[PDB]
Amino acid sequence: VAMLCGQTETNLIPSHHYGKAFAPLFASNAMFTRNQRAVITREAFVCAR
Amino acid sequence: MITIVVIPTAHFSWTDTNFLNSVDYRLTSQPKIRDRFAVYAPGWLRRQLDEFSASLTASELLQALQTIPIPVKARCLLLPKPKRFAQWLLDVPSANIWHIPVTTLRATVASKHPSSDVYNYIPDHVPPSAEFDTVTRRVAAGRDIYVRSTKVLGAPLCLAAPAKYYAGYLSTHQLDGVYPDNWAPDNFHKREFCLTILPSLLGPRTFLLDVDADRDASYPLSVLWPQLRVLALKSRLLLPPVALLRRVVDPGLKPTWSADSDAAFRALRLSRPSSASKPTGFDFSALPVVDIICLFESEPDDHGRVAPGTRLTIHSVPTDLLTSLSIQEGVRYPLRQESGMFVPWVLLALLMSDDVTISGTRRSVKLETAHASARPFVHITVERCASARVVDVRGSPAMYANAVCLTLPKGSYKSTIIDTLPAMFSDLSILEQAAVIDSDALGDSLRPSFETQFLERLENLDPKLLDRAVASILSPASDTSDDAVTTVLDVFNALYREVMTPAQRSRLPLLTQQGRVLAFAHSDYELLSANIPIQVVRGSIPIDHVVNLLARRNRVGGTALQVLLDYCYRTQASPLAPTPAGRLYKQLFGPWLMVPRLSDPLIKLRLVASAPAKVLRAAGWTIDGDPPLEVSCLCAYVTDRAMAAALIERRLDSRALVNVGGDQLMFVEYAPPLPLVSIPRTFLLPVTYVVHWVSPQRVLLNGGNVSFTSGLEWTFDD
Repeated sequence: VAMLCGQTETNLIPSHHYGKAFAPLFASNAMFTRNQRAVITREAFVCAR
Repeated sequence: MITIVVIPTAHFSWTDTNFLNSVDYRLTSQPKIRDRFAVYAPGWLRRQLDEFSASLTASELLQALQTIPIPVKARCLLLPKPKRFAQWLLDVPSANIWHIPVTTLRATVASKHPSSDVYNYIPDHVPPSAEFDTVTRRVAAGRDIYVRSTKVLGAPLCLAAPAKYYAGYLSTHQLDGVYPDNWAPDNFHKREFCLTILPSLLGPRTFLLDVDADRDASYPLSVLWPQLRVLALKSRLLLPPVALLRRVVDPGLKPTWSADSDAAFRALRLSRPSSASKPTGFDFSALPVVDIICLFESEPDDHGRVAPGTRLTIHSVPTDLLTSLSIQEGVRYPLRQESGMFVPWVLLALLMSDDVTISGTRRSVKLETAHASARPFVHITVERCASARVVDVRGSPAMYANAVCLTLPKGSYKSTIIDTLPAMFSDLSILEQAAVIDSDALGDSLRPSFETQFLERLENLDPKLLDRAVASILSPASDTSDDAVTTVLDVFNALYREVMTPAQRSRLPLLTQQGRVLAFAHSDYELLSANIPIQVVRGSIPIDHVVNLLARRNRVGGTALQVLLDYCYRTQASPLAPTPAGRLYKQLFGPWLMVPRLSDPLIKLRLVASAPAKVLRAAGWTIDGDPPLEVSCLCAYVTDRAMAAALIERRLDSRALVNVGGDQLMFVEYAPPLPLVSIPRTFLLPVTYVVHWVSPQRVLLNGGNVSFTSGLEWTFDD
């Protein structure tokens, strides 16, 4: 049903829609926490070994 | 104007006169300090958050709110339904500021289906087919907004037109809810600092206040706490509460430029010189507490030198306890008594606290208070107050004025708090020892005590099996060791089920149907298995009980039966998260501790219930005088006679089922249970109370047992 009933608004520009939708996601440093935790993970791992 | 965003903590007091106090009451100590802060945090916004809480994710909610300026100058202007709304532009023609045609207006008046045309093309009209953010975006513009629904967020919501159009279109309570917004605005002022519950973009002039306690679980925005905290953490924007007291803000403790040695920092100096003749001669529901850091030290070495020692954090000890005991900072008090036990006041501090942790890290520890540890501590010094705030107490751990049972593991220090503390005052009525129920009472009731009977059954087993069981219980790594322990458990369970349950069930009125009962039990199962209608609170104390009872040698068992019983009860207890017993103690004794700080005398009260003389005489009682007898169910205390009398006209919707035997053993029962929150927070209740005749000389002879029902009525007394 999904692959046979897909439809969108008539005059759609993907770039505008995606950009307007993705804007709130990349708004803070939160997207970089994993980097810091990975760094600590490395140092902890080596020292333990 | 630096802004500090605030997220309330676990039991944040909200009905307080000033939101500021619940943050940290030290800020109110000095006029020179309290003048530097604004608060905002309006009620209308609070109500909106309460509603939308169930309909937005944390990320969405934060994303929506973060852009709003500090004083919200905009309003949401609700429009009435088109048939109603259209008449407004003709009732006042100049009010047709959009100049919608008269023909269209009266065409709407004629139509069976008045269309949205009257709304159509009106600038900044918000149809029901809109979303939360649509409002918030316009809120940043400061201008008022016109909406077609009540469920809106970000600005105070008020009627656009007089109430006549919205009437019928909306109902009474709905029509009522907008009244403060109809005349919403109030000014906001440019002081040095302004606290706010409204989030904001964290930056060079905005800070997140860190209190080091769990959030208010009920507060709708607590879900934002992690994201906010981590963002502040990664940019070093947290502020410990102490930083607020300094002349210039900086995140840190022990700064170079300030010694932080001033009366403002010392939270122990709680002072209340000002007055306003307000009805709250005292609000005994608001309790100031402190988190303190204390240094512990052992005996010095052979040359007078001493080890570095260790410092621990004690959480939320009530401050009046320390003040009334004249405790002062920077003083090295002796910790140990003559017999090596802790000095009483320290024990009270531990008992009424919420938790004890290592000062630096966040690891909670159960403190030992016996001869177990080598190089044991002998001196204690309080160093500083990490936090000092007022907290709401009303009905928090317990709910009913009737009674409450607290479960604690065997070996707790309940005796200290129930005896030494009231004895330390012994001048104001706190409780009646005849009303508190020791957890051991029923075990002592059997002609051979429950312990003796258990011992007598137990010895029939082989000694080696018992020896193996005891060792396994002590040795933590001895997982299960089924054989030895399970056998003992079977004997314990079989005996308890056999004898204790009927004996317990035979004391039902004694536990609940007295004036006000405080009871202890070794496990909630002790009550549930007997069907006793009393609230049970699963408490815990931050001290190691196992070692503690290992020091009590004068018992029926040679310290081995005790640990066996302890394990059995713990096994019997139901698995659930237990609460800190200090919170319950704070609810009961806390208000009393504030009595000596008061300036004016107390006023007694009670809610005596009548008793017709007919039934008494019919029961063979000899009584003088016709007027119906009355009996005091529970006494209370206030200090403002004016408001107290003003609050005495309420008729409690809780009947009393009084019962009394010929032996004058008197009992009370409230058919609708009496909840503590129903008590006005200006009152003050004793921890326990015993029902009694208001005038025992009226009766001349006790006939048979008597029961009757009557209403309840608060009244004065002299």
